[PDB]
This record gives sequence, C-alpha cells and structure tokens, in this order.
Amino acid sequence: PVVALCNTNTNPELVDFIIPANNHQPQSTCLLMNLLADAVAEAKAMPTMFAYKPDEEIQIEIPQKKQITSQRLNITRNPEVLTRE
Amino acid sequence: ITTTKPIKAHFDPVADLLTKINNARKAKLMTVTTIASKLKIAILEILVKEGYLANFQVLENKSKTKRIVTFNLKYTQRRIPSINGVKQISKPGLRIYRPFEKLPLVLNGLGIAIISTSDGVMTDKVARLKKIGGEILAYVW
Amino acid sequence: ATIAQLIRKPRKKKKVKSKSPALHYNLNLLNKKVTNVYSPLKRGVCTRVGTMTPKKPNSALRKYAKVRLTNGFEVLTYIPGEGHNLQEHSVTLLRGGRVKDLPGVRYHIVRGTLDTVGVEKRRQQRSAYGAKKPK
RNA sequence: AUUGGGCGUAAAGCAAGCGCAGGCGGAUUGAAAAGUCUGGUGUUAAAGGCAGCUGCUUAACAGUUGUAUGCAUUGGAAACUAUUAAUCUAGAGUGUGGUAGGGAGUUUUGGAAUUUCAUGUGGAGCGGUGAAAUGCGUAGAUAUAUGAAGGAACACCAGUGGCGAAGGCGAAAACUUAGGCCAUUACUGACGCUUAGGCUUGAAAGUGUGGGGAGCAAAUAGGAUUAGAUACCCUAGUAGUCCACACCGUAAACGAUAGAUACUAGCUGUCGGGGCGAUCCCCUCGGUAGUGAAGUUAACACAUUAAGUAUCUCGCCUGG
RNA sequence: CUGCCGAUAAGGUCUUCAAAA
Ligand SMILES: [Mg+2]
Ligand SMILES: [Mg+2]
Ligand SMILES: [Mg+2]
Ligand SMILES: [Mg+2]
Ligand SMILES: [Mg+2]
Ligand SMILES: [Mg+2]
Ligand SMILES: [Mg+2]
Ligand SMILES: [Mg+2]
Ligand SMILES: [Mg+2]
Ligand SMILES: [Mg+2]
Ligand SMILES: [Mg+2]
Ligand SMILES: [Mg+2]
Ligand SMILES: [Mg+2]
Ligand SMILES: [Mg+2]
Ligand SMILES: [Mg+2]
Ligand SMILES: [Mg+2]
Ligand SMILES: [Mg+2]
Ligand SMILES: [Mg+2]
Repeated sequence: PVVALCNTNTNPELVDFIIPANNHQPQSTCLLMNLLADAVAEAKAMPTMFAYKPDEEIQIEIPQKKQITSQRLNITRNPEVLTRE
Repeated sequence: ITTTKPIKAHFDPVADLLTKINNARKAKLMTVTTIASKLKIAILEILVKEGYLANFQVLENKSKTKRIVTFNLKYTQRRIPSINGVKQISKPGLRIYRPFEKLPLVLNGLGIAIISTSDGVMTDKVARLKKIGGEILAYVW
Repeated sequence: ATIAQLIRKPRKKKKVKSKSPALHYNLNLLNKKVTNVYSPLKRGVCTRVGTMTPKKPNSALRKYAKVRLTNGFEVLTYIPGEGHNLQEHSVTLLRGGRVKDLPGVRYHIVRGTLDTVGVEKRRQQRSAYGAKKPK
C-alpha cells in the first residue's frame, strides 16, 4: 500500500488511498503530513499534534525565504529538444 | 431532456451502435447518444434483458419528426464493463443468412447472438427454442 | 480485398512447375506431336561424357553426360557413382534428382539396369547403386 | 486468406480530378412476398460414405438395415434486404446575409541588376585558382560618371504562414472567372459515397512550325590536376532555358499514408469567420502545426488531420 | 580552408550438453 497527496498532475491508478490535496504550499503539506503522523502517534499511544484539535492549536506559520502565490511558472525553461539539420 | 451538440449517426445501422458501444467501453465512457431507429431500438431492448447495459431510453424532438436514443453502459463498482468484445456478422454487402441447424453458439452460450428471424431481433437460445432462424446481426460477449 | 472486387476478378492461384520437365514429354513419332504425360523414369542415349567443376564450396571433378532421351530433349545427367563404363555412345535409364554442385544438372542415371554396368566393390546401400548381393 | 492475409519505412494506394453502367446507402407508414426462415409431398438410380449386425478360423472382404445433399411444387411467418405506393428533414445541394485568400487566364505598366554600345576622366594590369595557366588589356582594359537598347526573373514584405484536387501559385493594375469557411425562424425532400470503361488537367527535360535571345549552360574547344581524366576547377561556348500555336503524359508527381462516414483523454501554438468591444486576451465553428495516454505496430513510430474502434467502394500485392 | 590520395586471390575453424549434484 502507498498513500500520496496527489496535486492534479498524478496518475490515480498508481496510488491506492488517494488524498486530493496541494503539494506546493509549505502549509498545506505540513498540515496533512502531520495528520497522517497523528494517526500513527495515537495508535502508538503518544499524544496527537494536529488531529482532533481546536483552532488555537492547529495554527501554523508560513515559512520565509497579499496572498500566497501557488502559481506554476518558469515555462521559458522548456525549449524544443535540440534538433534541425 | 436538453442537449447542446449535434447528433449524427452512420448509414449502416448495426455497426453504428456497435462502434459507439466499443469506443465507450475502451475509453471508459458511460453515456453516449445516437439517432434512433426501430431496428436499433429493438436490439437495445434485448440487450438490457440480457444484462449488458443498464438503462436504455429512446427520446423524441418537440416536433415529433426526429428521435435519438441515448443509452448508458453498465459498469460495476470497480469500473470494468460487462461487454468484452463485439463483432458484426451481417455486414452491408454480404448479408449472412443461416438456417436453424447452423445457428451459432457464441463462447458456448456465454455471449449472446442477435438474430432477427421473423418477430424482430431475438436471442440465440430462444431462437433455438422456437427452432426457427434467420438474419444474424452481431456477436456480443 | 472486397466482396464485389473478388466477384468481378476471382482469386487466381499461382501455378506449379515440375523439377524434371524433360521426363514428362512423349513423342509419338507417327504424328510428331509432344503430349504431357508424366512418367517416373525414362531411357536415353548419351552424347558427350566428361567432367565438370562444382559451384563454390565444393572442389572436385564430377562426371557429367549429355544424354538424349527417347523424346527429343537433351539433358545433362550426372553419373552417380565412382567409375563408369560410358563410352560417349551408349544407352542409359535416367531417373529424377538434382545435384546441387553442378548448375543445370537435374537428373541421375539409374545404375546397373540396362547397358550401364552395376557398381561393384560396394557392400553398403547397394540396393540403390545396383550390386548383386555378395552371398 | 468467403470461412481465413495485407498495401508509411518489408511486394502492393493509379499524379490528380469530372464522372455514366455496377456495388452500397437517412427515418416513418401500407401492400405485395423476389431474396430469408419454417411445415407437407415428389425426387435426388444402384454400388461407395458413416453407424449397427451377420458370414467367411478373426480380419481384408461380402451381404444386410440405417444414414444425407440439392432441386421443384404447395401451405404459412413479415424482423432485415430488394420492389412498389407515399410522408419527414437530420445527409447532400440551392438562395439570402457575413467573408478570407501569391486560385486561373487575357491585356497593359514599373524599378534595381547583368551584358552590349555611345560619351567623358584615367593610366597597366584585369581575370581566374588549392597554386596557376588559357583568356581580356597601350587598338587604353578593370574602375568611375551619364545616357541609350534589349532580354530574363520579380530583393525586402516572406512567416514555428495563405490558397488550389494534384502539378503549382509572391513587382503593380484592369477584365473575365473557379472553389472554399461561418450563421441561417427560407426552399427542394435521399437528389448521397465510390467508380471498371471514358473525358479533363498534369513539374522539368524532349519534339514541329514561326519569333526572341541579356544572363546561364548539356554537346564542343582549350588551360589545369592526374599514373590516365572523355570528370570535379578555370576561360570560351551551340541546342536549350523565353513567347504564340501544336504534341509528348513521364518524376523520390512523397504525407513513400485512396476517397467517404460515425466515435475515442488532454495540453501548447498559429490562421479565418462569428459573439463581446481599445489592443491583448475569453468563448463558439473550421483550416494548418507541435507535444501527448488509452489503442495499434516486428520496431521506428501513428495517436481526433490515425498507421485507433468499424462499415461501403475502387486500385494494387503474392520470393530474388 | 579547401593539392593529390587507386587497389587488396579462393575455401575455411571454435562451442561440446545439462541429464544433475
Ligand atoms: Mg502476408
Ligand atoms: Mg514498397
Ligand atoms: Mg497518393
Ligand atoms: Mg506510387
Ligand atoms: Mg465527385
Ligand atoms: Mg451511378
Ligand atoms: Mg434503413
Ligand atoms: Mg444413391
Ligand atoms: Mg462391401
Ligand atoms: Mg544606363
Ligand atoms: Mg518544360
Ligand atoms: Mg577536350
Ligand atoms: Mg564562363
Ligand atoms: Mg537541344
Ligand atoms: Mg510511377
Ligand atoms: Mg508523435
Ligand atoms: Mg519468378
Ligand atoms: Mg599530389
């Protein structure tokens, strides 16, 4: 079994437990990644981090380095494969 | 029920439906549309009795001058169809007429053979029961 | 192709040709016409004995013969064996075959049958070369 | 290879088009019953065929009973095809309204550039090559400035482009003219696809007659190179390349992929019509490209413009 | 940075084998 956070560009056949989500945002990823970790920690009998939790304890910050921009650009770095004769 | 696209169909009436079914199965599509004819309507009725398609609805225009049948395929929960392969026998040009003694059995009865003898389209088993044969439209298994 | 196309021009089968054509021609002599009647083996008369060289891999001296059969066809027939009594003018009873070394030769002389002698000093596979059982 | 094969790169899609006969062919209603199915009767000589049995010591064999196939006639079935009598518009056309084009022919017009000639200035080479030599030049060449004559082809625009069935089409204008795309509350009402035979067009070379000839150059002459050079290089150079009218009908005439019809993920461009109204960009309907999964292929690869799932028709292939 | 630069007699080995350890 393999679970994954597909982000609209993945073949759904390969994954089993698909989890529709983002993958480019340093906030969505962490929330979801901790959530799976949270299941494991509860099964292992250690306290949870994000799951089954109110607003004040789920709050997370946006890493450094208006709204956040989840735009895919840098298309100019895809020219035609060198050809011609 | 309303549409948005123009509906066209081929001139040959058995393989037109057959192409629609085969393309939808391979492309995993479910709902398709085509023009409605009485031969095409009758073959779809026996198909749903045999349990190869789920629903089959024939419709007419608001003027009563055109009819188009829009059928859907019967996919299981895991999304694999019930139809495995379709092949037409009595193609245009060469029409196939076989007597009762030579009525074919498709995949030892697993598939169904469409035979329109004298009372419209008719399955192979019931054709054998009445001991009467005739035009053979297509093989479906 | 198409049902209509084949109805107009049906499927014509490819022909079949023999490997020993000269053995299936019979000349009547009273009318001088040649009919095509198959015959296993035929009698002829030799015209020129000698030797030929094989194609490429093989290297040797193989004894050929230009024998004219009871018909009017001249065929080069290999004398299959070690040693021959052919004397340029003689009668032979040719059979079918095709030696691969010499190009053009497509017949063999049945040994030890008519004027041609048998192949003595042979104890193996004699029934084919024609030698009396040592006994 | 009807059952039972193929035509991009292995044999095989005619160069393309207009197309009669033939084949195939939208939907609904009525009749007939030619195909189609079925019942009855007649017949399909005997031997042989298959099954069972008997008789030869069993067998081979002989006899014995059974055992189909087709044709005709008669009585029914009416789903499909064919025939006939009619209705409908969705296929295909026509008209109105938008509209893009190097689509074609005929007749005129224009400027650079080359060559030749005319007139000045000028004074020793120019030209050509790997290096040179034929060749041109004190009869003043090359060069420079002006002018005249003549023929051929139409820089830039010019394209990750447009048009035509193909060959092909690119300076400007006039006349004549072909097809195409989009929207149609209009009209006819299956009039449609393919096409043996037939007809039309068809790059360049070539032919016949009459013009034209600036440049270039098969054939030819000379100088080089070379062991030799009838070739690659150079200097000359006729037919030809050009026009009008008559033929020839072949090309790697290639997308090496016949035409028509319906369906099958998506993404990025670009062109035209339409909808909105600065462009730009969004949507719809089409043409032309790239990438790309299912699918196909021997592999390369094709992939909504198929070589994919299927049907119709024509042409073609059967080892070297 | 384009000179020049042509030829090479015939036929031939070599994989025995996995039954298995
Ligand atoms: Mg083959
Ligand atoms: Mg070929
Ligand atoms: Mg072609
Ligand atoms: Mg060809
Ligand atoms: Mg046409
Ligand atoms: Mg016709
Ligand atoms: Mg019909
Ligand atoms: Mg009989
Ligand atoms: Mg007998
Ligand atoms: Mg001048
Ligand atoms: Mg020409
Ligand atoms: Mg000379
Ligand atoms: Mg010259
Ligand atoms: Mg000439
Ligand atoms: Mg040709
Ligand atoms: Mg590709
Ligand atoms: Mg041959
Ligand atoms: Mg040298």
